[PDB]
Amino acid sequence: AFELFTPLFNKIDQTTATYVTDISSRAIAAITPVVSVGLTLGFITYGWLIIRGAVEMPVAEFLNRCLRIGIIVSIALAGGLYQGEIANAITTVPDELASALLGNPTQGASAAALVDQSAQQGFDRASEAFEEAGFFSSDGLLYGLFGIIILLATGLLAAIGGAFLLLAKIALALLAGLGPLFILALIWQPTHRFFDQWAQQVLNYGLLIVLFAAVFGLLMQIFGSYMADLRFDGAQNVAYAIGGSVILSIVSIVLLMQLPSIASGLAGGIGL
Amino acid sequence: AFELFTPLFNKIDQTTATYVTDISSRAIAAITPVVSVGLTLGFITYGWLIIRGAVEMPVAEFLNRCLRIGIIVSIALAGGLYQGEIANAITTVPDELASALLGNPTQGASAAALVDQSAQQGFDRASEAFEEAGFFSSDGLLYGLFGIIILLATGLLAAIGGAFLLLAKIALALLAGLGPLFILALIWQPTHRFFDQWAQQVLNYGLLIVLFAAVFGLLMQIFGSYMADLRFDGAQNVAYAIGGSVILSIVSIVLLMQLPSIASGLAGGIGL
Amino acid sequence: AFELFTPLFNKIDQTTATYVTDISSRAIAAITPVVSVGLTLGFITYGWLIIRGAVEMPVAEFLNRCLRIGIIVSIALAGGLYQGEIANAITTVPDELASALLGNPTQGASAAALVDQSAQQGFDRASEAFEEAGFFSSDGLLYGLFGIIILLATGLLAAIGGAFLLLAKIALALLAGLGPLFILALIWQPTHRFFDQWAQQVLNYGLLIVLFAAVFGLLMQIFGSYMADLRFDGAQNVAYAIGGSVILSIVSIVLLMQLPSIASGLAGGIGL
Amino acid sequence: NGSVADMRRSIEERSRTAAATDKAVGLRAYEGAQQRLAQIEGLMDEISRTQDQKAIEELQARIAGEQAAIQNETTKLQMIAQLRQAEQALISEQRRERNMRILSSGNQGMPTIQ
Repeated sequence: AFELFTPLFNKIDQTTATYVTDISSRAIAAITPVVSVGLTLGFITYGWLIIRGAVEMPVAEFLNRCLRIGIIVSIALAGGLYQGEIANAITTVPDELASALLGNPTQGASAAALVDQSAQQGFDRASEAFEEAGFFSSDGLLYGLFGIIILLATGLLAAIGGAFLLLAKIALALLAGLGPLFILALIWQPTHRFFDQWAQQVLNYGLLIVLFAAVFGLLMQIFGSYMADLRFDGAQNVAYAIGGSVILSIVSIVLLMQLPSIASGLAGGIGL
Repeated sequence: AFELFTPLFNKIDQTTATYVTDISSRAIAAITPVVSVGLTLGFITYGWLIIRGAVEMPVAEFLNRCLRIGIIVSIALAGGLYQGEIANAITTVPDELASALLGNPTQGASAAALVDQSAQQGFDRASEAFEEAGFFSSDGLLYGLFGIIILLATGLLAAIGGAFLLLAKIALALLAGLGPLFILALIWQPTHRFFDQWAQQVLNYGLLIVLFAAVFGLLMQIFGSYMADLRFDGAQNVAYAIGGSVILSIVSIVLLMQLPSIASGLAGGIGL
Repeated sequence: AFELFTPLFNKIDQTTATYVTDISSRAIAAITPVVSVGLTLGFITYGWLIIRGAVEMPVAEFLNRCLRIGIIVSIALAGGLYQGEIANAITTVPDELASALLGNPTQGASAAALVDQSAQQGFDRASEAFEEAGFFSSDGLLYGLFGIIILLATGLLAAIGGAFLLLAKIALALLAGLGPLFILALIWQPTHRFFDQWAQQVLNYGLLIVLFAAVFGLLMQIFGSYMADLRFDGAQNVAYAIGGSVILSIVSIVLLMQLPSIASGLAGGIGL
Repeated sequence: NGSVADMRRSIEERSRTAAATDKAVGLRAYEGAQQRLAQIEGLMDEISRTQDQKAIEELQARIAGEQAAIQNETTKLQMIAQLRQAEQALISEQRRERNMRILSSGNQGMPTIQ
């Protein structure tokens, strides 16, 4: 069978897990106990000093500032449970692409699975064209050209969609890994803009992944069905079929090319 | 064997060394002694004149301002160590591309080396397709088309990645050469924006080079392995193999296309 | 021999001369005496009127303003030496592209000459491929495809580079021709922005012509040497050679594509 | 053997020479066939003047030998046609050997950037 997007996605996910997620988890685990005890002891020390000589607002400002620092540090250190957030992204892709807009019920699969099935239908039609080219020794390269056009249409569409899915997943993994640093940016007023920008990028790529999951699943399922009904029999016009294939491919490609600008524009439109 | 990126990178490195690094080293070395003595004599003369003339605060103003000028000039003239920085850039590309995200260690390998190996695997598959085309005198140009597709996919992926690596290296070399003129810009307040802009561009192309080396190495290694497994035997479906080749090529290409915008965007996002 | 860029550049140069440069030259020459006498008599008239009746600052303001007007008009009328600047541009291209970065002794050729020689090497390799296609009546169209690939790569690289050189030359000719109108724009404060914009565009296209001359010469010489080594003997891998050709072509095309943005960005970065 | 250009020149020379050889052999053989017809006509001129029985029996056996000779020429022409076909096949084989040598995947060379 045709299995390309499943191994590729698994490889990229393993790479990102080993290099971004695991390192961030290990770094947070290494600092959590020491920082926890140090933060506690520093709070105690500063409390004693402010009640014993330093400038202090005892009950309002000290409690408020301590609570701010504590809550922000608690969220950033809690970002140390990265494995949950990486699995959440890797599962957000298939849940949406599987049945959110397809309508036709799918028992259970992933985004890579459906892209693989539709690409398999297209490549099977191309293979049949190549077989016909083999039958006619001469006067057969026409079928070779038909197979080339089918192969290129299917490959361009699948590659365009899967590559933007990969970009979304990699970016979300990197942002989730770097999360805790920018959660700490909330503590410092000069460094609030860093958190704002990080949140905007997170929203950008989350919208990105939602839009591609949904629309790409729908379009690739339509293309897969159309190619699965294609036949080189005596009853189907070859020109009509190949033209429908190229039209569907190009329509899907240009739509998918408009989606990233929409995602970035929505992220910019939300203030953040 | 296939060696194209190693000779090209060495040629470009020689051109950048002879014409952007050596000329800068020749100019700085020629002016370092004369400018050093002139600055020292100017310090002495100005000190005497201000203590016997125009009002100045010797304890703070003169010593502090002289220290600022001295540190800035020392850094600017320390750019005369251009060879270290050019070799630092030359070492940067391969060290990261070899094992930062690949996970496969080697005794010694450059980025050009890995690109050349993966492209060699792809072009070997194309050559086998051409040989099969030669076997079937007629009814063989289908294999010629297969070889052309394989050749174009491998070539275009490798060319895009390597050309962006070349752009990063050339730009970093030119910026390192022109450095001292821009470190000297810290001396005067109106010309501070020039240093800010130079620093922003340096950050831009450094982020570019890191992103390309890492991601391009990963993608090109994946493509090389896939093509190294490709075989025109009776047990592998030709359509599936060629389609996987084109899908991997195009996915990698568009992923790499997004990266320059990312590098420029992060460089702009950091204030500088 | 292959001579395409030399005749095209000469044609464009004759066209741009005869219209843009010659019209500006004759028009300036026709008005120079009239404007000279008119400005002199107007200076005399206004001097008499201010010293008898009108509001005047006799020695400072009147003399200084007359000097400003005179210097600006003299510079703007120095545009009447148009042929000097047109020759300056048409010689700036070859001098820089010849040996500034190539590092090879130059007999005194031009940019069009070097582009023609390298493209001739590529097209000769394509012609040899076509000859081999002619030898094998059937089972020979593979060599035709090889020749088409070689021809397209060589042609597209040469075309991109030469077309940006042509754009730079035409733009510089138009700007030089319209220069006086924008140098007279320094007389009045509201029209200062016109001179600022004209200067910025002059800087833009000058940087463009410099960058394209240098980089295009280097890249096109490298491509020409590589194609001059190519042979369809039994000792070279056809796949390796064609792949190297396409990789060099695409690498050069994208590097060159980055250059216009760099030139425009530098021109914008300089305040002006 | 030799450079690929020498292979090309040898193959083209073989093709042209083969076509010309076919034509020339056909032409000369046809001249011989016409002379053969003249000889047969002469044998029949002798048949008219035959007198005794022994004479006509010897003439019959002579004409039979003449028929055997024409049979032999027929076999020779068949053999020439087979050789012509074999030569064309061999030229095609040489063409394909040259093609395989140019496009062989065992080649390891490529242009060098310098």
